[PDB]
Amino acid sequence: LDVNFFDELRIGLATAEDIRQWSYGEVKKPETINYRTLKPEKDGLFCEKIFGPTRDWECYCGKYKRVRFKGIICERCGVEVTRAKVRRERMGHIELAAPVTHIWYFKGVPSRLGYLLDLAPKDLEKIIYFAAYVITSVD
Amino acid sequence: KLRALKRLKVVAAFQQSGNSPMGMVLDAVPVIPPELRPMVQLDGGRFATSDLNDLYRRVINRNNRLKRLIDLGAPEIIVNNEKRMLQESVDALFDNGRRGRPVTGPGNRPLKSLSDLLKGKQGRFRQNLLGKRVDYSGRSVIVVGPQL
Amino acid sequence: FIEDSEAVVAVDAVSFTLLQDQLQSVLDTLSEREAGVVRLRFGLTDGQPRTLDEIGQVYGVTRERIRQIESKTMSKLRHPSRSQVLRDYL
Amino acid sequence: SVPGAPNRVSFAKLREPLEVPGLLDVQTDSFEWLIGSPRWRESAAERGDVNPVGGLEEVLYELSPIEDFSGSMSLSFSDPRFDDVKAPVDECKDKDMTYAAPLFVTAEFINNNTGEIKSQTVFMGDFPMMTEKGTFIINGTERVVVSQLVRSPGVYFDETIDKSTDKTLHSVKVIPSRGAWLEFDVDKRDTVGVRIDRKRRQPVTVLLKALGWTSEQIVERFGFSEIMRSTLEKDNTVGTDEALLDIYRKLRPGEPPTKESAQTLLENLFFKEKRYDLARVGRYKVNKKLGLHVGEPITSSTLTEEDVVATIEYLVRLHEGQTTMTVPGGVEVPVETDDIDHFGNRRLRTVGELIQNQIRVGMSRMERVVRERMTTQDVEAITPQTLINIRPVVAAIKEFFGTSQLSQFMDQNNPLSGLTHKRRLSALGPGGLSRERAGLEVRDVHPSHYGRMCPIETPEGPNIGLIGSLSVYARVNPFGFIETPYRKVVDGVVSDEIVYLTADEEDRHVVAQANSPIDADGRFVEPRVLVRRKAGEVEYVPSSEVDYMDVSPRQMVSVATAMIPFLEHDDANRALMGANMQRQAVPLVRSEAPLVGTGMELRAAIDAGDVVVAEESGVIEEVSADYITVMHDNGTRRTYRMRKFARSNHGTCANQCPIVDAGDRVEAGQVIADGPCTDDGEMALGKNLLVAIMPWEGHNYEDAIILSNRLVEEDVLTSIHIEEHEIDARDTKLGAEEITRDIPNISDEVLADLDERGIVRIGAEVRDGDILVGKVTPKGETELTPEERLLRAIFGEKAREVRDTSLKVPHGESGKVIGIRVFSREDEDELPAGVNELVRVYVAQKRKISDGDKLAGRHGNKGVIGKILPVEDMPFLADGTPVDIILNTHGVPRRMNIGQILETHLGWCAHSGWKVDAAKGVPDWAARLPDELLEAQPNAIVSTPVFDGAQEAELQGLLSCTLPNRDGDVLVDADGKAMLFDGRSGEPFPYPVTVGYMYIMKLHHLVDDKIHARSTGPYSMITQQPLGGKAQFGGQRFGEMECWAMQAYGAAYTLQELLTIKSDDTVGRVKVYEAIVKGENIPEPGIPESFKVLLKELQSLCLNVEVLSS
Amino acid sequence: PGSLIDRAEFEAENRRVVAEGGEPAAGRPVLMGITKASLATDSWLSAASF
Amino acid sequence: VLRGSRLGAVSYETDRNHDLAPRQIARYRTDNGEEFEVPFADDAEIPGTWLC
DNA sequence: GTATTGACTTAAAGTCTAACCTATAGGATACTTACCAGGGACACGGCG
RNA sequence: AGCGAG
Ligand SMILES: [Mg+2]
Ligand SMILES: [Zn+2]
Repeated sequence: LDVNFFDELRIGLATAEDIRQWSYGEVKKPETINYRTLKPEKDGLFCEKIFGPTRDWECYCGKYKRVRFKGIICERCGVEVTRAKVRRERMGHIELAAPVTHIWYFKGVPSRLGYLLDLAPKDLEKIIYFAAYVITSVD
Repeated sequence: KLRALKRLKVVAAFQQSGNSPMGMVLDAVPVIPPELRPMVQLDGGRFATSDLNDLYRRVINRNNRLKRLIDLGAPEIIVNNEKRMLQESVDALFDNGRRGRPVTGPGNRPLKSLSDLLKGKQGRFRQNLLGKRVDYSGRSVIVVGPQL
Repeated sequence: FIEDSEAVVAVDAVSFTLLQDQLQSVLDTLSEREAGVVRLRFGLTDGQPRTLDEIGQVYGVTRERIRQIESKTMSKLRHPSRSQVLRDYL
Repeated sequence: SVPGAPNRVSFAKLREPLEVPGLLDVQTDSFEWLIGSPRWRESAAERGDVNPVGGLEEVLYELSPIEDFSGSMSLSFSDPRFDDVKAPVDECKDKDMTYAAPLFVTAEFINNNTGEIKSQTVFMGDFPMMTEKGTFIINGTERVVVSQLVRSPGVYFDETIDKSTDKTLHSVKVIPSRGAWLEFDVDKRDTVGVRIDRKRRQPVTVLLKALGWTSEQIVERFGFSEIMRSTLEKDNTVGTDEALLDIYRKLRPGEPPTKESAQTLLENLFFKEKRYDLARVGRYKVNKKLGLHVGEPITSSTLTEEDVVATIEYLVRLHEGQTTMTVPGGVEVPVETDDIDHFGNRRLRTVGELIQNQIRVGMSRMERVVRERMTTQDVEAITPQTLINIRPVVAAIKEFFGTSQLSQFMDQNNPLSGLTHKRRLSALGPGGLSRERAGLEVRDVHPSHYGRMCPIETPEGPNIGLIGSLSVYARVNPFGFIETPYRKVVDGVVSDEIVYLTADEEDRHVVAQANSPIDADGRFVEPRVLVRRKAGEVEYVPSSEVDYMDVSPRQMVSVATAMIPFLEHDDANRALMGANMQRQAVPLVRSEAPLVGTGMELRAAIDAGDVVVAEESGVIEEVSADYITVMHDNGTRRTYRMRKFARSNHGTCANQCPIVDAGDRVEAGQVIADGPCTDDGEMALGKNLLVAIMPWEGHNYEDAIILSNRLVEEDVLTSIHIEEHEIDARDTKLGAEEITRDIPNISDEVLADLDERGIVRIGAEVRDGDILVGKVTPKGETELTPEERLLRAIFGEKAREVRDTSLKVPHGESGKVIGIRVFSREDEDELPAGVNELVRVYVAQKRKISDGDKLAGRHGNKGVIGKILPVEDMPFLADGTPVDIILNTHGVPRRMNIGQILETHLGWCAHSGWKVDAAKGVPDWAARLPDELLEAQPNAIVSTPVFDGAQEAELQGLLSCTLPNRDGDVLVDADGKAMLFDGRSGEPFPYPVTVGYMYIMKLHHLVDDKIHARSTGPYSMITQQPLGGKAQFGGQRFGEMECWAMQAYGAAYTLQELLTIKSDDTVGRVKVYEAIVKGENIPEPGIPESFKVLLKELQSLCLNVEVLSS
Repeated sequence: PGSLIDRAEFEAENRRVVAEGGEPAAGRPVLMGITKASLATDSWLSAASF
Repeated sequence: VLRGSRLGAVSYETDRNHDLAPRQIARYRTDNGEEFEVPFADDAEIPGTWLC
C-alpha cells in the first residue's frame, strides 16, 4: 500500500493452512495454454479462473465485460472480471496426494529436521527417500 | 554437550516462538502467479516458457499419477517409487541440484529452479532490488573540456 | 531481452488524458443537448454506448429526433473550427 | 619474393634463412588432412608414407567392422569420398546456404552365417567445406574454427611437499581420452597407493594381485624401494581373488559381488578400447615417456598391464631419487617430474581434430541406433542404406559449426583481424579450461612458448593468457604439438638445414640465438654465444658445441606483433595493446602504406586472403572497376571479379579495386587488386599524419588527441560503414503480413520514398526514424475506446483492422541505401517455415572522424579525439605546413613505449629523404648500414623488422642528413625537434618541438555507436526496470556501488527517486511523466514492483512473509 | 552458552534481571569478522541480500 | 527487440467505484464444512455447484 | 430550425444442422535390472 | 563467444 505503513516484515514457516489460504484455487491439471487457440486452459498452470483474466475486465467466454461489471464472476467460465495485472499477485496451490518435506530444512547443513528429531542426516535421507523404515510409535 | 547445544539452537527456536515444527512437512505446494513465470509469444510465434512451468508440470504430473495409482490399488513397490519421485519433484522445484544430479532441460542444462531466482550476484536480491536500470539516463564517451 | 508490449507506455497515457480533457472542453463548447446526445451515443459518460431508441426513451422523445440532433452535432464538430483542436490525436 | 611489390627498403642486418610460411596453413593443412585430399596425401608421404590415413578414414576404420551381440552379421565402412560442392562460395554467402559438399561412404553388410555381402554408397550428409581462405561458410555467415590448446593425454608425474611432515611426496595421473583416472598417489606414510576412478584409495599391491601378480613377483619387480615392501607388508590382502573381491566391492558397490564381474570389471575399465581410448597421441606419449614400444608403430591405443606396472615402477623410482630406469624390453628413460604447461604437454586440437571428434560423436550415436535396430531387423531384408541413419551425424556437425564455442563468428574488421582470428590458440572451450576454473599458472608465459606462441599478442580483458596467437614460423606436428624451425649448427658451424623441433626436443638441445654473429664461414666469430637450455633458464653459455640456433629474429612474435616497428623499444604492456589494437582499425576509404613498416606488411596482406592475387602468369587483357580479364601465356583467359562495397561481419566496407593497367604483364601470385586495408598489395591500416609531441592548451589532456581540420576536409580519416536491416513478412493467425506502401494511418510523406512494392528505393537517403520496408500485420478485432470512435466519426476513418510493423531506420542511424535483397516464397526461394518474404536493406554512411572517436598508433598510444581544430589555429612548421595531430609528451616516458618517438623520427626522415655524405668513406655509424640505404628519395617507404631494425645511432645519423624540403632549409635539427609557430598567438613557441610523421589508425570504437540516451521506452517482462542496452531503448544500470555512493552523499531523495519511479514503480512512472509534461510536482513514489515480485517468490518457497502494518 | 549476543542487549537483559532475582549472566568479549558480523545482524532482509 | 506479449491486452478505462452493477453474494459449502462466498451478478441463475 | 409518421433497407443476433476436432479405448509369437582452480568453514566417522 | 574502460 504505502511505504509509511510498512513498519515490519516478518518471515516464518507457512503451514499447509496458510498455503491454501493464500491460494485462489488449485492447479489440478498440468496444462498451460491451447496449442491452436493459444488461450489459457482450464485448471491449468495459467488458469484464468484462478489467477484472473489475461485481458482487463473480461470473463473467459466474453459474457461480462467492462468496468461496469467490476468484481463479478461469469457463471459459465468462472473467471472474475477485473484487472489482468492481478495475475502478478494471485497464487494457487497443488494439493499433494502424499506429504513431502521442504528441502531447505532437510539438506541445508546442519539438517534442521535432523537436529529437531535427532536423526542422523543419512537416516533422515533414507526415511524421506524410501530407503529404510522407521518406527513412530511403540506401546 | 556440544551436539546437545547445537540442537538447542533449533529446538529452542520452535519453542520461543509459537511456530509449529510442522511447516517442514508440506501437504500443499503454493503456485507462484503466472506472470512471474510468463509464457510469451516472441516474434515469430515461437513461445517462450518460464523454466518454472516445467518443474510445476513435473510436480503436477507426478502428483496426479500418485493419486491414480493409489485409487487403482497398486503394489507397494510402484506406489512408493511414485512417492519418492514426487518428493524429488518438489525438491527440484524448490532447489535444483542440491540432491543428486540437477534436473536438466533441453540442451543438457539445469532447470532454473525456484530458489536460483534469489541466490547469487545474478539473483533477485542483488540484480533487481539493490541495483536497477533507470529511465532518464544516457551513456557516452568522455572528451576533456578545459574551457569548462 | 524481451519487451513487455502491453505496458503503459507513459506517452500514449498522457496523450489519452489530454485527449479526453480537450474532447470534454470542445464538447462543452456546443449546446448542452448536443453534448448529451453525442456523449450517450458513444458511451463517453460512463462507458456504455447505446442506440437512438434508448436516448429517445430516456429523454421521452421519438428515436428520430435524437438521430437528427446527432447528425447536426457531427456536422458542427466536423467544422474546421473544432477540428484543429482535436486532430493529432487520431 | 612476391612478384610485384612496393620496394620497401629495410634496415635489416641479418639475412633470413627460412621464408615466412603459409601463415594460413594452420587451418587449411588440418582440414586437408581431415578430408584426405591428394595434396595432404603427398605432403604426408614425403614425411611418413607408412600410414597416410585421413581423419574421416581414421574414424571409419576405428568404427568398422561392427557386429551384433551374437555376431551373426556385421557392418563396415570404407572409401570416404566427397562430391563437388553444392554451390560456389559467393553464391553460398549470398543466399544463406552453407558451403558444403556431399559425403559418400561405401558400406558393406556381411551376414556372417548365411554369407552375403551387400555394399552401396550411403550419403553420410552435407559436410561443410573450408574455403581456400581457411574459413567456413555456415548459413551464409563466415565462421572460423579456432585451434584449441588442451592437456595432452598421457602419464604426468608431479611432486609436492606436505606441511604436516615436510616430506617430498610424488604422484602420477594417467590422463586418458574418455577413460577413468588412475592416480597412483604416494602419501606421507611410506606406502604407495592407487585411486581408481577417484574411489577411496587402495594399496597398489591390491591392484597388482588384481592383475594376478604374486607377492614374490611383486617384490621381484617393485622390490628395490622400501615403500613397496612396506606396502606389501601392511597391505594385508592375501590372494588374487581377495584383491579382486575387494576391488569389485569398492568400485561398484550395491550389486552382488561375483568372480565374473570382478575380473571383466577391470578388464573393461582399462584394457578394452570400448571405454579407455587413449588416442594415438596419448599412447604415443605414454610409450615415449616410459620407453616401452619406441620402435613399433602405434595401434590399439588401449592400455596393457605392462603400462600400469611401468608407471608404478617409475613413480617409485622417482620417489627413491633415481635418474634412469630400463623397463625389460624398453629403452631407458630419465626419471623426472612432468610440467603440465610445457608445450610438450599442451597439444593443439586444430580444426581437423575438432571436426573429427564431432564426427566421432555423431558416428557413435549412429552406431548405437544401428545396433539397437539390428535386433528388430528382419534377416536378409536389410541393406546398409536402410540400416544406416545419417541424421545423428549431420545433427552433430550442424550443432558444432553453429553454437559450438570454438566455431566463432569470423572477425573481419580488416584483413589483419581475420588473419589473426585464424592462427589463434584458445585455451578454453569444450574439454578445455574455463575462465573461472582456469587457475593463474596457465595464464603466465612459459619458456617453451618461445617460437610456438606469441608472448605479446593476447587479450587484455578477463582472457589474458587463455587466448594467444601462433608465432609466424610455428608449425603443428601431426600429433598436435607445435614445432618451430631451427638452423642445425654442426661443430660450431651454422648451417642452412632447418629442423623443426617441438618443445621436448628443444629442451634436450642447447639452442643458440638468432642474432649471433657468424664469421661468414658458417662458424661463430666469437666465443660466448648466447644460448638457452632445457629448464628454460637463459644463462651463461658453453662456447662451441651448441646443437641448434634460431632461424631468424621475430621467431617468437606473431603476425600482428610483427607489424609494430621498434617493438624492442616498447614495454610488453604497450606492445600487447598495440598488437590488440591493430586488429580494431577500421578500413579507411583510401589507405596508405606506412612510411615506417616491417617485412610482415606485404606477406600479411597477401595471406589474409582479402587481396586478389593472379593465379597464373599472363598479360592483363582488360581492367575495369568491377573485374579484370587476364590472358594467360597459353590461350586460356581468366576473369577475376572484384567485390565492390560489400559488408563485412562487423559492418565495415569490403571494397576491392584493381591496381593493374590494361597492358601489364603479371606473374603468378602477383597482387592485381588491393583489398580494404591494402595499398599496392601491402597492408595499410591507417594514415601517416604530421604529429607534434607537445602539450597543447589542455585539449590533448590524459591521452586525448587534437586533430587538424585538414583530416576532415581532405577526408583522410573517414570510413564507410554499411549496416543491414532485415524484416520478414510471416504467416500469423489472423492471416499474413504484406509488404506494400499502404501502411495504416501514416501520411503520404513518410510513404514517399517507398517503391511501388513497399521496400525503399536504392540511393534514397534515410535518417533515423524513416521507413525502409513498409509492412502491415493484421490486428484482429479489438475494442476502440469511446473517445477514439467519436474521433474517427468526426474525422471519418476506419480501424483498418491491420496494424503496422514496418521496418524503420533504428534510432541514431542514417545513410544512403546501397541495395535491397528480397527473398520470397512465391518465387520459390528457401526461407524459414511460415515466412513469405524476407527483405534486407543495406544502408551505408560515410563516417568522418569526430571528437569521441578512438585513434591509436601501433605502439599502444591510444586515445579519443578531444577536439578538431581549424587548420589555421594549428601549429605550423617554419615552412608553413600545419601539423595534423598533437599527442601529449606526458604519456611517453612513463608508459615506456618510447618506440613511437623513434618511429616518429624515422617517419620524418622517410618523408623527407636523406643522403649520407660518403665523401671520405662511409661514416662510422653507417658502416654496418645495408648498401643503398645511404640515399633515399623523399617519401621513401622503409621497413624496420621487429628485433633487427634501425639502431639508435643509425637513426641519429639519418636524422642529421635530411636533404632539404624545397629550399635550403632543414626544418628538423639533428635532435629531431622542429621550431613551431603558434597558430593562435602567432609567436614561435619558445623551444623546439618533436615533430614527425606517425602512422596512426582509426579504431572501431566510434562515438556514433557509443552515444545513447533514454527518457522512456520498453520495460522488461517479469520485472520493470527497463531493458538494458543501446540496441533496445536501454536505461543505464544503477548498481549497488553507485547506490552506496549516493548513500554516502546522504542524498536519500535522489536514491529513492531513482530506485522507485525512474526504474520500477509502475504507477508512479506514468504519474511522474504526467507531472513533468503538465508542470506539476513530481509525485510521491510507491513500492517498487521488484519488491512485490520478491515477496511472491518467497511465499512460493513456502515462506510466510507478511508486511505487518505496525 | 556460546551465543554471540550484542553488548547493548546483554546489558539490557542484565538490567532487567538484577531485579526480580539477580542471576548475572557472565560474558566475554569476542572479535568477529566483517562477514560474520554482517550476517549476524538483526535484519534478515539485509543478511539475506548480503 | 524480440518484443513478446503475454497475449491478452490492456484497457485504460477510467476506474469507477460509484455506479457499479448490482451483486448478490452466494454462499457455497464444500464437503469439509468450509463456506465460500461468491459474488455472482443478480441477472443470472446462481449455479448449484461451484469449484471453490 | 424543430416538432413527427410511414416505409425501407441492414447488421446482429438466435438458432438448427453438419463436420471436424477430442477424450478414450484397444491391439495376443516372443521379448523381464539404464546409463583439471583454490580457500575457507563446518560437520561426520575413526582412532587413540 | 570474441571485445572495450578501470
Ligand atoms: Mg582508461
Ligand atoms: Zn464467461
